[PDB]
Amino acid sequence: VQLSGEEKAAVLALWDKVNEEEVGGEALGRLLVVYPWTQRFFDSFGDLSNPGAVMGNPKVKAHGKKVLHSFGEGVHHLDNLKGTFAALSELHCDKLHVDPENFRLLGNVLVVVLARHFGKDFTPELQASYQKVVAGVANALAHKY
Amino acid sequence: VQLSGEEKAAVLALWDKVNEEEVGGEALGRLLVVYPWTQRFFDSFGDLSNPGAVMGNPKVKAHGKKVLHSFGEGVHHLDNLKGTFAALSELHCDKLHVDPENFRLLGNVLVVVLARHFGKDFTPELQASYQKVVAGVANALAHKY
Amino acid sequence: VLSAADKTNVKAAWSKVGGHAGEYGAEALERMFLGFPTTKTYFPHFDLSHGSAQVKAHGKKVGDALTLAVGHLDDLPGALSDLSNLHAHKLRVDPVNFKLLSHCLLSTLAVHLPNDFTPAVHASLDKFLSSVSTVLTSKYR
Amino acid sequence: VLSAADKTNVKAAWSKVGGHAGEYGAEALERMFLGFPTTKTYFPHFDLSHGSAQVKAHGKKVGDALTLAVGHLDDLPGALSDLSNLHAHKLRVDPVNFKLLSHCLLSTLAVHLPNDFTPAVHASLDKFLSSVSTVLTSKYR
Ligand code: HEM
Ligand code: HEM
Ligand code: HEM
Ligand code: HEM
Repeated sequence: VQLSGEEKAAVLALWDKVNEEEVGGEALGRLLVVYPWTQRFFDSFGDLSNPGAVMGNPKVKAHGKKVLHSFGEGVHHLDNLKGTFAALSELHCDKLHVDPENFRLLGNVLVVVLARHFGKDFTPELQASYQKVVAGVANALAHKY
Repeated sequence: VQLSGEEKAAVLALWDKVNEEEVGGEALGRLLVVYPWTQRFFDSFGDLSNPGAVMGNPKVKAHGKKVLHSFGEGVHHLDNLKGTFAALSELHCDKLHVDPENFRLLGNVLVVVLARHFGKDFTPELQASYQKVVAGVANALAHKY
Repeated sequence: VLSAADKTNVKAAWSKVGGHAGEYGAEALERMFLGFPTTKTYFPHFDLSHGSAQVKAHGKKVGDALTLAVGHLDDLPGALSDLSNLHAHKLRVDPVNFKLLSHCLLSTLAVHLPNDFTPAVHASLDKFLSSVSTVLTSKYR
Repeated sequence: VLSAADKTNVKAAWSKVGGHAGEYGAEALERMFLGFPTTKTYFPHFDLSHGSAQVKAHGKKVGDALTLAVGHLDDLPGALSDLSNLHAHKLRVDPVNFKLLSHCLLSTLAVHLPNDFTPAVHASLDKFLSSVSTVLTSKYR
């Protein structure tokens, strides 16, 4: 993705403050609640009936953490998104058969969660840069489809 | 895009039979009728009120021909889609501000038109290859967004 | 299926499909599995090979449900209630896949009814298939 | 806005928005123009700079229309009829842009009401905004 130097610096500064466990668990949980067809891929996590069961599920928190860690890698490798996500693209296409539209959905949920956590500090300009990042990750994950 | 040698050959053979004027005019016309928000970009073509006015409009036929010619270039340059469409991607993003979702829509309309023109010769296997082509062109046009 | 003019076009077009609804349903499924391999995931218990008996039988069920729908354009949610529960609550079908099946059905109609598949009719059908898709995914909403 | 439980969540959440509906509408527009530059195309006659008076005034109009909608959840098409014609027939707004505005409004609510923006409420709001979007684009169908 193409950010100005000022934009990149603001993106990186916010990431310093991101708790990958709290944010990641909340982001995956909301995806599963707001877009319930996504629960199909996570049957092995057990009880995903209602919002309470999803948000408190230890497997949802642990996997959400892994997803955010991987996002974090993208944020620190903005020049080589395709290379950073090549292996994960293969897994998601070849093995899991996830439609790419869902990568966009998770990206937008992550932005909503960042907005919830950072409030007024998550300015319209900062969201605009994060939208770039999110789209770049989605495109990199879709590359082997 | 990645087609087998057999797939590429069948794609190319069908293209030999494509009348870019008839197919192109019909494809653009149907896009304008079936998805009427697309008419916003073509205000300068004049009367686009009803199906009759769209399908018989000389500017719609002339522009449809140009679009198909450009598709034809992609079909003969399947290894370098991004390079083939770089200039057109810039025009569509920077100057025209067309949402990329519409490139997918036009691609699918073109497939429906090919199906109408070739009937039983447009087999499920041949459509499958054309779906690849269509997605590859859409992705190449979206690259500078 | 929505405006009076669209209901008229849809009823008229489906009259031309007639007794071939099952055959077209089967062909549309075949075009979908080949063109969009992600969709095969919902059918692990099927033989998905060309000419497969299970795809034939299932295509007939799809064609019959569409034929039902055309007869109940003023109350699609009522007529298609059992199917909403199945696709959205039991099967959890990703909504994107309805757009893919719709495209493949339109493709199949173009092949078989080229003279009847006019721009006006294509537009009405698109709206009809979108209305059916909305109903089948309405439990998500 | 659909199921009884969703209507209850939407009415309750909008009560917390209260008199800030106009301000949030303006902010959501700002987030949209910056995050998704393709949308600026519909507003050539506006000053689009930060703090612009025209964006403020238009955000108020958007907030009021949403407040209307929440009061008429059982008849959205009736309550929002004038707006369908405007957006779909006169302005020809690309349907994708409604999904973008919805995301920006959800983002703006998260910023201002973090304790009230629970997973259950987020899901109901999403459905509500999708229902409004469908109505505003229904002339395309
Ligand atoms: C922002 C986009 C996404 C990122 C960065 C991401 C990241 C990851 C990572 C890091 C893993 C672990 C792979 C490993 O163990 O080596 C994984 C696995 C997985 N992902 Fe994603 N993912 C994304 C989107 C999605 C979406 C939208 C779905 C919904 C279908 C999904 C479904 C899965 C499933 C089912 C697994 C396997 C978990 C298991 O072990 O059972 N992913 N993903
Ligand atoms: C398969 C995807 C597409 C291809 C291959 C394509 C191709 C082209 C070509 C070859 C031109 C002529 C550029 C020149 O004169 O140098 C053009 C222009 C244009 N395109 Fe596209 N296009 C595509 C999609 C779209 C879509 C979906 C829209 C709908 C918004 C659109 C809107 C326009 C407009 C408004 C022009 C300018 C025509 C004029 O001179 O007034 N294009 N495109
Ligand atoms: C126009 C849209 C659709 C219609 C009218 C339709 C119709 C039907 C009907 C009538 C059945 C019941 C068959 C029975 O009772 O044995 C069924 C089942 C089923 N459908 Fe759909 N369907 C549609 C879309 C989809 C899509 C897009 C998918 C996924 C890609 C899908 C996947 C399934 C599956 C997995 C079953 C169960 C099959 C079995 O186990 O025998 N359907 N559908
Ligand atoms: C939740 C969805 C939306 C709602 C509730 C809404 C509401 C409204 C209202 C109430 C007006 C009338 C203002 C007046 O009468 O002066 C209006 C006008 C307008 N809307 Fe929307 N709108 C929505 C989505 C959109 C989107 C997505 C776009 C395009 C990106 C858009 C573009 C416009 C434009 C260009 C006008 C005319 C503005 C002017 O010339 O003053 N709207 N909208």
